[PDB]
Amino acid sequence: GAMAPSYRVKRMDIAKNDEECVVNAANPRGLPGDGVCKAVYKKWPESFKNSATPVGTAKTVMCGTYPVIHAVGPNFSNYTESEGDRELAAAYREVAKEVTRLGVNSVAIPLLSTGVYSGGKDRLTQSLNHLFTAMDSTDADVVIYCRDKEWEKKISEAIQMRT
Ligand SMILES: [Cl-]
Ligand SMILES: [Cl-]
Ligand SMILES: [Cl-]
Repeated sequence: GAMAPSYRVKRMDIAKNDEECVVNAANPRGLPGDGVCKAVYKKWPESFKNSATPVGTAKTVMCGTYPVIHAVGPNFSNYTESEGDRELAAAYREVAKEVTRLGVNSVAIPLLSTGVYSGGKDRLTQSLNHLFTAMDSTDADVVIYCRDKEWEKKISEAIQMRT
């Protein structure tokens, strides 16, 4: 565990993280994909061997000794708000199980279902709150990665709010 488990937010490419493992915002088929998933494919392509896994689940594949946790959030274009919300919560619960099993002291994590899978909605609060529900009982340092300057400010405020 980390000595004083924390949350932090950084605005940069998650492929350049300084943590002990990475969460991929994966597709169910283990394809290179776009956005975070394509950056992850360019950096850790070996981790896409047998990475396909259903919506609402996470599957870890090692690139050398570096763990890539493939977490599949729902595409809100296809799911109802209700079912999508349930699957998005479940994907983060499976990330917390994997982070714990791996015994890492730190993890780099993107906000699942906030990009191409958002069904054109702002899901910062929805996705971040499910991230906190899952990760709060873990003792890894969590570093959230984002690309937008206004999202960085809002994620930083949400972290500081809880103190
Ligand atoms: Cl960058
Ligand atoms: Cl997405
Ligand atoms: Cl972002």
